[PDB]
Amino acid sequence: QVQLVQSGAEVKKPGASVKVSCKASGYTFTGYYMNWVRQAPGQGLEWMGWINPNSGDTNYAQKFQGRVTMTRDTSSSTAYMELNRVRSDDTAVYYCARWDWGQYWFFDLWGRGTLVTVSSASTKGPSVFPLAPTAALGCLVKDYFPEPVTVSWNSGALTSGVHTFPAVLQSSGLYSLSSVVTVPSSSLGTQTYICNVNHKPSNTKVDKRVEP
Amino acid sequence: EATTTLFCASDAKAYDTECHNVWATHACVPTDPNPQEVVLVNVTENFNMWKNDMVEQMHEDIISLWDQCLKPCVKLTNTSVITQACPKVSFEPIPIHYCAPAGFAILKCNNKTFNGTGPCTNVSTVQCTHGIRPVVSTQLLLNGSLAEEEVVIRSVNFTDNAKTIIVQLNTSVEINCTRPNNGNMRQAHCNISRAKWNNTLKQIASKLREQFGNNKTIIFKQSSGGDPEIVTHSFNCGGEFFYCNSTQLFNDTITLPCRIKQIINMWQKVGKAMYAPPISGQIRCSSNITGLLLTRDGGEIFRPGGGDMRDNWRSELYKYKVVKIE
Amino acid sequence: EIVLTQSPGTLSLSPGERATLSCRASQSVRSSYLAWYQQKPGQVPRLLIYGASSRATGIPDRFSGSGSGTDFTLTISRLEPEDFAVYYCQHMYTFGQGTKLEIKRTVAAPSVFIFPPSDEQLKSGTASVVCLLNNFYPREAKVQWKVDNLQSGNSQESVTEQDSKDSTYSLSSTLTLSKADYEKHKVYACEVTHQGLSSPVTKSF
Ligand SMILES: *[C@@H]1O[C@H](CO)[C@@H](O[C@H]2O[C@H](CO)[C@@H](O[C@@H]3O[C@H](CO)[C@@H](O)[C@H](O)[C@@H]3O)[C@H](O)[C@H]2NC(C)=O)[C@H](O)[C@H]1NC(C)=O
Ligand SMILES: *[C@@H]1O[C@H](CO)[C@@H](O)[C@H](O)[C@H]1NC(C)=O
Ligand SMILES: *[C@@H]1O[C@H](CO)[C@@H](O)[C@H](O)[C@H]1NC(C)=O
Ligand SMILES: *[C@@H]1O[C@H](CO)[C@@H](O)[C@H](O)[C@H]1NC(C)=O
Ligand SMILES: *[C@@H]1O[C@H](CO)[C@@H](O)[C@H](O)[C@H]1NC(C)=O
Ligand SMILES: *[C@@H]1O[C@H](CO)[C@@H](O)[C@H](O)[C@H]1NC(C)=O
Ligand SMILES: *[C@@H]1O[C@H](CO)[C@@H](O)[C@H](O)[C@H]1NC(C)=O
Ligand SMILES: *[C@@H]1O[C@H](CO)[C@@H](O)[C@H](O)[C@H]1NC(C)=O
Ligand SMILES: [N+]
Ligand SMILES: [N+]
Repeated sequence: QVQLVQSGAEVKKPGASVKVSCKASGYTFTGYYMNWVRQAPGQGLEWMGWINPNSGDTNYAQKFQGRVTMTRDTSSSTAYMELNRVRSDDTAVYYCARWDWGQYWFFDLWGRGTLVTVSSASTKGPSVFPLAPTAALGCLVKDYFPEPVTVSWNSGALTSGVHTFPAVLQSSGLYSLSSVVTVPSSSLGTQTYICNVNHKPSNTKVDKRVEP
Repeated sequence: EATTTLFCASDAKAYDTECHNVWATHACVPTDPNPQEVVLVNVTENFNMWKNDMVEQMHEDIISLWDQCLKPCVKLTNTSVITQACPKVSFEPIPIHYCAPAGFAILKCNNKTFNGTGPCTNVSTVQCTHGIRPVVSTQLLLNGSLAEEEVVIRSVNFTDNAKTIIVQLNTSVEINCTRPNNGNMRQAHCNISRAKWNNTLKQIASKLREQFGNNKTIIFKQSSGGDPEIVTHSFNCGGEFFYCNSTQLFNDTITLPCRIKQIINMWQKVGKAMYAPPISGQIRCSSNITGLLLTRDGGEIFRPGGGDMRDNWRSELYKYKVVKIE
Repeated sequence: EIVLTQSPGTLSLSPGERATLSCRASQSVRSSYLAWYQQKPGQVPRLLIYGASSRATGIPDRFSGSGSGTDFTLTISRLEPEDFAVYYCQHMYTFGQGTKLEIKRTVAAPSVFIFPPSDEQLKSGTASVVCLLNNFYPREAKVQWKVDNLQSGNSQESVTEQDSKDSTYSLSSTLTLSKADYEKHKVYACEVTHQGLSSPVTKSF
């Protein structure tokens, strides 16, 4: 219904080749340029290239020339981009936009985004540790890969006062984050607390308990 | 039948280090995916090459290109002097499409034998003009557009001798210019076919004879005098300016002598400019001659013209006019 | 070799006051190839302005871009709590470094807490003690780790986004070390420095 649907997140090793696909459905595919943009985690945007779907002529930036190859498929109304010699610097979220030729330059449509992660370590599940104690109480999601991790409290029952901090990459290459909450003494003594850690890349559901 | 601001468009590559490509990436949008060429039936509209705003727009855009993208180390004017740095870069003309803005369109006369001024029988409207390589040349025309049918002559007034006469070539005449490395680096040369040029010159002479009925067997000669930019065949090749002597053309395998000039009369303003030393090695440039800029000596004797690059853009923008939708 | 430099680096303003972000380009850029996007934390960049000075289809009226030449300006009058996000300046292919915008608020005190490492963690071979500064506005507080009388090179810190409810920040710093060296020492402390704090509060165990 006029959507730019991108592929799912991918995990790659140094030196491999990555290919993310941007399928557009709802509008005329051939009549509009397809641009590829990437954003590193916590940095600014960077345009990588675009492709003319009607004729197939592409354009890339100097930084990418040689190792990025863009293709399009008119039959299925999709546009693929490939990037060789992947490196840790390429880890970023790749978006695809649609520009209809005109006087002004602007990105009207944006894809949901595809997360590409490049590192040496392999896919590993998280290790949950309790941070026991108005006081506070939290959990430590240590040594996990890739980045996507979601933390809930008491199966979504607890919400107020919760703070989930952005993950930080450790020297070993495995990420680590912490989720803490503020709780008065009465509730901490009469009400039990538990951390629900979901790491979908590894299909890892963890339910840990926190007590004084 | 109005005029407004146009915007350039070209299929430029953002990774190439050719000067033209740099400026195009950050001053011209890509090419229109779908070309909208509509042939209007039974439409009569008067075109005018010389009082056209598209020419001045293209002239302004090119001026900025050369400046930002081919900068002079030392510029000289009667009043002032400006010194700056000029980094050596590559320079190979690319095609440029000058599109009309949203809300306007371009009327195109689709008949080869159009004099340039007057009504056009068959006109077709296009959203974007075809790619025009912005080549700066003196006397000769290069990397240009050929007349589909036959050679055509265009001018404001054949009666007034001062007005320049523009000619669109019938068949592209190839010219191969190179400065080989041995010594003296200025010395260079261009090579052109003798028989092919003689035939093309005879064809233009026949067209000129048709313009002036009685057909007095005329002969061409070198430009009388003035700055060397108009007297000699000058053009930019491989980033270095070449001032080739066109004495042999206007009179085996013809070969012209060339000389790389550091200081030249710039066409942007009234003044001079200087550039860095030349590059050391083989320089290769092969272009297609597709017309000439000639003027008439009063009294028919014809001598090469040029110097004002606005005429070159007129030669390429003769069949295109910007107008408002209905 | 064209770069668009967005200024200021980080702007701080309160609701109701008009804020102006400036985007300067090295070379004199074309007049109609300029656009401005807004990216709210964790969402796709939204197209605010295109053509230097023109609101895109549906963009509210209060937004207004203007300026030509090398200097451009994005103006937002009557700031609402939703407009506080990241703003980027884009000319064709080159994006700007970005401009982070913050909601102005009164300085708040950092609720400093320190948590020991779970016994289960020490059984693995490593030890991670956490020091948490919760709810404090300035964003420039410093957390120093000192085993009694100083550590360095092994303390990872993370900051949360601007809290949507009370417009305050939260910071968590974690210093991981081996278990043997943990048992060797005995006095661990977390010092916190913060404007709202008259003196550097030190919480330790
Ligand atoms: C009109 O058309 C010609 C191209 O279609 C163009 O050609 C030539 O010009 C350039 C230099 O201006 C040469 O390009 C160089 O090639 C060398 C050799 O690889 C490169 O190393 C160098 O850096 C640069 O690319 C062209 O190769 C030459 N054409 C051919 C077949 O060699 C004409 O110059 C242009 N008309 C005018 C007035 O410029
Ligand atoms: C058109 O050009 C021809 C010469 O090729 C000339 O005879 C004729 O007078 C011109 N008509 C107009 C309206 O300029
Ligand atoms: C063109 O020539 C005619 C005379 O044949 C004259 O009426 C007219 O003024 C001339 N226009 C120009 C620009 O010379
Ligand atoms: C230039 O020289 C001749 C024509 O003058 C011809 O071989 C060709 O067009 C050019 N030479 C090469 C190697 O391209
Ligand atoms: C010009 O083209 C026409 C054919 O359209 C032909 O009669 C004539 O011989 C050609 N002259 C040259 C130099 O090509
Ligand atoms: C061009 O060549 C002819 C004869 O070689 C000579 O008379 C003339 O002075 C030359 N002009 C230039 C600018 O070299
Ligand atoms: C050009 O023609 C003149 C005679 O009209 C002659 O003196 C001269 O030598 C010729 N130049 C060449 C290169 O043939
Ligand atoms: C400087 O002097 C003359 C007259 O002032 C002028 O025509 C020329 O274009 C200027 N530049 C020169 C001679 O380089
Ligand atoms: N073309
Ligand atoms: N020149």
